[PDB]
Amino acid sequence: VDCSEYPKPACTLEYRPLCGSDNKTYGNKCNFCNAVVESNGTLTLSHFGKC
Ligand SMILES: [Cl-]
Repeated sequence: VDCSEYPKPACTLEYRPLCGSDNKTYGNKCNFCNAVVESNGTLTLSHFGKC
């Protein structure tokens, strides 16, 4: 997924789960993309929805 607009200093509370390649269910795209940046691009998206 496109994380170009990230990192962002805050994420909203909109709960739209997505499952990272680490088997964490991130709360929304903002939280996931911030983690992708934090990971130096090693985290990817497994699927939308809960792991
Ligand atoms: Cl459910």
